[PDB]
Amino acid sequence: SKPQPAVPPRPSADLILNRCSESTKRKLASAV
Amino acid sequence: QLKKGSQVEALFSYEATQPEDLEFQEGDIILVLSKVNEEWLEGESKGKVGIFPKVFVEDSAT
Repeated sequence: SKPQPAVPPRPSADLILNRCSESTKRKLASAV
Repeated sequence: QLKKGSQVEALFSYEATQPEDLEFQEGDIILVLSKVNEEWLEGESKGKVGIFPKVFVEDSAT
């Protein structure tokens, strides 16, 4: 039993769009 | 051919509420496609592309 880490505000879709595949980008594709 | 980004074993079952957020269970072998912002990275596991926070994957062997 372990208490997972309170997930933080995931990277700005854009930087993700800058460091991810077009696939994941489709999930965001919001940028800014 | 086939390309690869990186790898990082999981440790906690991350509750995925958003799309891009790649959901994974405790102790898992996800396919890290790349680094996304240090605190997160690209995650493609099971014909599905998303992302996850490295905090849930101290990694084991890249």
